[PDB]
Parts: sequence; structure tokens; C-alpha cells
Amino acid sequence: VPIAPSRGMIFDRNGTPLALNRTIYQLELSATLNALRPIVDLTDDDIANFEIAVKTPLTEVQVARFAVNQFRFPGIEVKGYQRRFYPYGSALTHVIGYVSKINDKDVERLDKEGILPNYAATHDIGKLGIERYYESTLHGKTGYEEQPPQAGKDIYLTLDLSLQIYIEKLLSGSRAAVVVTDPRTGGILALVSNPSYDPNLFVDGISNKDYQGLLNDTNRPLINRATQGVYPPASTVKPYIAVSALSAGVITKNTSLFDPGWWQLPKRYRDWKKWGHGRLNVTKALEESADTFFYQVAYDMGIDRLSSWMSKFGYGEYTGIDLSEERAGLMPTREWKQKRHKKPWYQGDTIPVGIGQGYWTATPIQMAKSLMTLINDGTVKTPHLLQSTRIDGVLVPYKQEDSTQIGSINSGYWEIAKDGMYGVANRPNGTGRKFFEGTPYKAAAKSGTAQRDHKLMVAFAPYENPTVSVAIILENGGAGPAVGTITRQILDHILLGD
Ligand SMILES: *C(=O)[C@@H](/N=C/N1CCCCCC1)[C@H]1N[C@@H](C(=O)O)C(C)(C)S1
Repeated sequence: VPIAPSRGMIFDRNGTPLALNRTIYQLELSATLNALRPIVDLTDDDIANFEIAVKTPLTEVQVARFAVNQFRFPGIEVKGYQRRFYPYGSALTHVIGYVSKINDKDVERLDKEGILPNYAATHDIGKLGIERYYESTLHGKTGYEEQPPQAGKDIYLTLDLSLQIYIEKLLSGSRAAVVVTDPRTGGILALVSNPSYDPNLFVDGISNKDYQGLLNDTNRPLINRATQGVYPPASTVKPYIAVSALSAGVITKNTSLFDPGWWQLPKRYRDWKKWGHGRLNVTKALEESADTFFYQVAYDMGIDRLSSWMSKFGYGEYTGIDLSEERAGLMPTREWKQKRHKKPWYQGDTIPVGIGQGYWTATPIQMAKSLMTLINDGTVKTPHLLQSTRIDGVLVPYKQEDSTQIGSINSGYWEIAKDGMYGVANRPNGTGRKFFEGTPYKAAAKSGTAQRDHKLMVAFAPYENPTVSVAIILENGGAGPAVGTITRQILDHILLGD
């Protein structure tokens, strides 16, 4: 008979158990049943429902009490089964996901993959987050009764629980998403969607009452806003668009344009600054998040050569984060618009896209990826949750297969685009100077406002040689605190405690 394997555990960067296995003890003529009532406190309910496990769950007391009366009950034995436990619950609901009961649907799927024998004795399966993406590595090989089951591999995530909780705290009541990342590794220090729910509700098996709650909730907690949230990336895109315009030579380090707070299609487009920024280079256009300047560059570069370059930053593309719940959003093209809407591409479509607006939609993870790329001077990093896997009691570390590069690393285009962001935070004309008031570290940021308007901030530090990057969005503005406020708080927590 099949011996179910113990599911591999999930841990934060510092080995803090995030997903655990709790032992549930089970007991397994109608005279015998009444005889057990005093020995295990078998209730009128446990016999009614029992109509195979006679009593569940047993308490170590009731077990120990049956254990000494084992001889007085023939064949009846105590069985130690396991249930997934999520200590930190709602904190990780999205990134860790959860295991839930296998239904006849999950069966059919296992059947055609030819692994149904492995799940013979297994009741729960990874249905979300790391639990789903790594279900394979977390399940283990099944054993037989005596050929022992090979226990599922432990997964060490790059997550920092301390930070992950701290973010959830800061996003309270705000439909929001945050993706802290170590840009040196691609490692996701934190991945937070608000609102969340208890992952533990699913382990036993979720009530259609409880699910229709999460399903029909206005705030839509079920959605991982970090990876499945499609938002206009708005001004966050400008630094990458900047680098793309430089590489394409459609602008240069110093390319003065005059902003009157307006830009018409040579049909006007209002800059955020009602009476404009005046004489603008990219460095200043980024610093002050000037629309006019980028409205122009959009037109000069044109949809096809802009779309192409953003596709290199991974917009419209799956980031390759180790999660099965992900959207690619859309980096729009003529090709796309024609197919999709069955109308050709107008120039009034290229202008919105120039300020990460229009048809352009992005996932916080996409935004987090594109920033890491900009930080590493075009050496693309895949956002990864997995830090290492326990393979034969050895931690085997994550190793990136994607060696991708874009343009020349030695091109001083990254340095200027980044310097702009250095300005957005440190210099007095900067959009986010208010938020990085007196940072012991030197932070670089690019704020953004989409379409109540979404409020966005990508940011990284210490600029001098960065070890953190953040992509935060607060759907329809912050519940209360500013996106810039929270970005400060997050960079504080990591860089002051480092
Ligand atoms: C970037 O996305 C930029 N443009 C956004 N909008 C155009 C002007 C009307 C306001 C909303 C749409 C915004 N970037 C933000 C920011 O917070 O950085 C501003 C305020 C500079 S405008």
C-alpha cells in the first residue's frame, strides 16, 4: 500500500519555516465504538460523522490513552497523518500560496501527466504560489508497505519574513502590491499583495461560503496584484524609455526641448506641470517626471521602435518569476492593435504609451524586473523567489539560465537614466525629494501616477552600489500613506538593519 511522502518545507532567506507539516493523529461490532468513548473521548458527533477514520483529530492525551488500551481493540491503530500549516498566514498567502484538497479535476490532470501513482496516498496539492510552481519538488517520491517514501525537497525562498510582514502592515486597507528585490541576484526580498486572506482556509478545504466571500470581495484579495495586476506603469517607464531613446540615438545626453506645459500632435497633451518645466534634457525630464519631454520622444521614436525596446526590458512579457499566477500585460504594437481591435494604429496611440499610459499595461513584477535590468546596466535578471533547494540534505542554490543583455553595459546611458532617478529623490527639482529627506544611504527613485489615480514608485539603493530595489503600487492611491512614504520606510528597514 502507498506511503504518502512528507511535503518539503518552505523557508524565508534565513531558514524561518513559512510552510510546515503538523501531525494530525487519527483512529482507524458497534459495541467497540461505545467502548472507545471513554478512551479517546469519542463524541456522538465523531460516530455520526464517521458513517476509515473513526475519530479525528486525536489529541496526544487521547492517543496515549488508546496506546495503553491497544490490546483491548483488535486491528484498530493510531495513524500520524500531516497537514500543511502556514504560521504567518495572510503575510505570504500570494508568494507561498497554499496546498488544498485534490478534487476529481486535479486527478484527471495528474492522470494524463502519468504521475497519479505518486499522489495515490496524497490528499492535498499545491494550488497557488510557491506551493503550486514547486509542487513537483515539494511533493517527493511515494513509498510502499517496506520501500520508504523519498520526502519532498525543502525550498529556501529569498523572501525576508521580517520585511514581508512589515510591508503587509504598511499596505493595510490599501489594494496594493510591493516587490522588493535584491537586484544583484534577482532574489525577491518581499512580494506583497493587499488585501490577502488566510492560506490555511484552503489546506483542510475551503467552504463555498468562504470562497464566494474571497471571490465576490470588491477588493479582490484572490488576485496576486504583484504578478497578476495589470496597471498603466505610467511614469515609472520613463528611465527605460530614456535609455531606449539614447541607444536608438533619437535623443542624446544633452537634448534641450522647451516645455510650455503642453505638447500638440504635429490634438494637445497636458504635462502634469500646468505651465511646463521649460528647457529639458532627459536628466531633468526624469528628475521632474516631465510628460511633454517623453510625449515628444514617443513621437520621434514611434510605436514600433519604442514597443521593441520595452519588450527588451520585458514589458508585455512573462518575467519568469517561479509562480504560475502571472500576467504579461501588454506592450502594444501596430501588429497587436490591428489583430486585437481590428483598427489600424493612430499617432494619438504612441503619445499615451510614451508616459507608460494608453494600451501599455504592466505587472509590479514586470516593473521590478525592468528596474533590476536598468540597475545592472542591461544585464537582465529573472525575479526568483527560490534561494536554494534541499537536495540530499545539501542546499543547491538558484542559478540563472537567462544570460540576456541589452545594448552595451559600458554605454553611459544607464548612468544618466539612473542619475535622473538619483535626482527624483536627492535633488530639489526631484519628484520624490520629499520622501528621501536625510537618507543615510543615497536612494534613486522614479514616481508615477496612472489614469482615483494609481500611485506608483520603483526605487533602489544604495545608488552608489545598489543591494535593494522596490516596485510599489497603491491601487487608486494609498489607503493613507503616500507610495513614496512606504518606499522610504521599506528602504529604511532593509538598509538601516543591514
Ligand atoms: C508619469 O506617469 C506622469 N504622468 C502622469 N499623468 C499625466 C499628468 C496628469 C496626472 C496623472 C497622469 C506622472 N508622474 C507623477 C509622479 O508621481 O511621479 C507626476 C505627478 C509627476 S505626473
